[PDB]
Parts: sequence; C-alpha cells; structure tokens
Amino acid sequence: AGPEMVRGQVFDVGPRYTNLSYIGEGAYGMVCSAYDNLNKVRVAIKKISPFEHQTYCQRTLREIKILLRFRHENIIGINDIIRAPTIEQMKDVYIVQDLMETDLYKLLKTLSNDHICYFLYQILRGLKYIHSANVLHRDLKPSNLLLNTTCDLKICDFGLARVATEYVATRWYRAPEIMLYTKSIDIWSVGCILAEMLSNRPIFPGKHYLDQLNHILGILGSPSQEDLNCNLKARNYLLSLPHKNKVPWNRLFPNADSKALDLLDKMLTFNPHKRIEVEQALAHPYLEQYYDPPFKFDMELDDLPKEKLKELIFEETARFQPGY
Repeated sequence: AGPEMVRGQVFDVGPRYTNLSYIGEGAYGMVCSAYDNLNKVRVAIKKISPFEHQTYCQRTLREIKILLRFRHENIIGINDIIRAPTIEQMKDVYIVQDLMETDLYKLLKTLSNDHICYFLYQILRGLKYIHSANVLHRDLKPSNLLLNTTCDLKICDFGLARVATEYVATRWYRAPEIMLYTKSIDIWSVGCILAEMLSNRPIFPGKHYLDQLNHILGILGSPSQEDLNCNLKARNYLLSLPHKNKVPWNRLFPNADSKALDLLDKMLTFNPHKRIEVEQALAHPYLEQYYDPPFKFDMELDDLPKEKLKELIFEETARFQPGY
C-alpha cells in the first residue's frame, strides 16, 4: 500500500513512476527501471543520497546543473527529479533519465568496425558539444557511455566536470598530463576508449598511480626531451626511470582499421598540446560517413559546506516541483 520497494530499499517515486525493477548501481545509490505513467515511456531512476559527504553533494549538484543545461542526443538528460517538498525532509533525490539498456563497459564483454565507427563518431560528436560549452568532463570511460538497442550512445556522469586529486574507481583513462589541465584530458580518455573498443581490454591499467605510468610508457615508450621541458619533482621522476621505446600501433591491434590506428595515434599523443582536438578528430577519414555539418564563473563551489549545497540542490531541483 505504501511506496514501492526494491531489494529492501525505498523507491518513493510517487504515483507517476511504477513497475520498478533493479538494473544496477550508480555512484551514490541504486538504479531502477520504471514506467512513466504520464509520458508513457520507460525510464531509468537513480536514487542519490549524498547529503552527508560534501564531495557527494558537490558532484551531485554539479552534474544536475550541467545536465539541465546541455541538450544533445549523445548526452544523457534529466527528465525529472523527485525529492521531498521541504528541504528538511529531503534526504533522498531521484534523478529520472532516458532508459539506456546498457553501458559500454558492460557491452565489450558480450565489437565490429561499423559499430566502433558509429560509437566513436557519437562519443566525439557528444564531446564536441561538451568542449564547445568550455566544460571539461574529466571522467570519460566506457561505463559512462550508455547504449540502447538501436546503437545510440549517450554520455553521462558529469560529477567531476569543471569549466575551462579525487579518488575514482579505476582512473586508468586519466591523461598523463594529470600526473603533473586542458580539454586534452578528454581526448586522451576518448583515445583510450577507441583503444578498448578495438581490443576489449584497457591497455593502460595500473594498480597504483606509479604502475599506471609504466603501463603507458610501454607503448608510447619514453617521450621527447622537449616533453620533459614542457613540475620539478615530476620531470625528475621521469628522468629516473629506465628507458623504453614506442610500439607500433598495428602490433597491439593487428585487426584494427588503419584509419582507426591513424586517428587513435593522433589522440594518444603524450604531449597535451600536440594532441588532436575533437573537431579535428570528427574530420578524420575514419569517420567520413558521418562527416556532416557558458558557465564561466559558475559551477564554482569546489568548496562549500554540505548544508548550503543541500540548499542549492533544493533550488536547482525546484524546476520539477511539485510532482504528480
């Protein structure tokens, strides 16, 4: 008679959303599929309970503000947000989004050139929109790329995004300039995704911030001295390691399109300034088939108390009030 429940958890999504079933875990709570009785569509609903860790309030609020402003078919949107009518009763927040049947982290365990071409095209196209907002995503990876039955890709998880040192589970896709940022960070990640779409494994996994580096230097070998010149302690750590050389791209990927290795090569450039930009990557011959034609001082609450963040979250979620 009371609110619906899944796996012993309250999913108090009122009467508008019914027929709840578990579909996995988000960062800060459970994710369920549901039926939107008003718009007659199935949705995904993320339960988020962040109000007792300032970093979880921070990323939740940030992601909401970004997603409520972005509008693009390769970026997940927020259809609705459910929370209590009064701030003091608001312990939970439910974010309602289009139902995507899987993410790319799951999909690469069950690809094709035609598919990789389209996915990569959609990722870059979506990133084109993101960079064009002068936002840095700073967290791209296959699990943040939702996919539906009709081969449509959407980017999600904008918790750690900033306008033009934070723990993350398997921060493998973090760029190397991060070990000492700019939009180059995302192109690096995008490159690491193209690498994994082709090989169904992450060819840069380090059990530690040190092991990571060595997993990179085994492929693009050591860098130019003009790269060491481009943090004192950092460059010295690089000068202390035994030398290693570069590996041709068709050695690790002897089944990959040379067009892909060409574009892949231009994205996995160690130098963050020689690294190709998104709009040049879409223009690459590999994605020729689909080749057709600001916050600024905002989001700036990198350090606010968890109480005022609960205030801003309340304010930002007011555009969906009252619910059905």
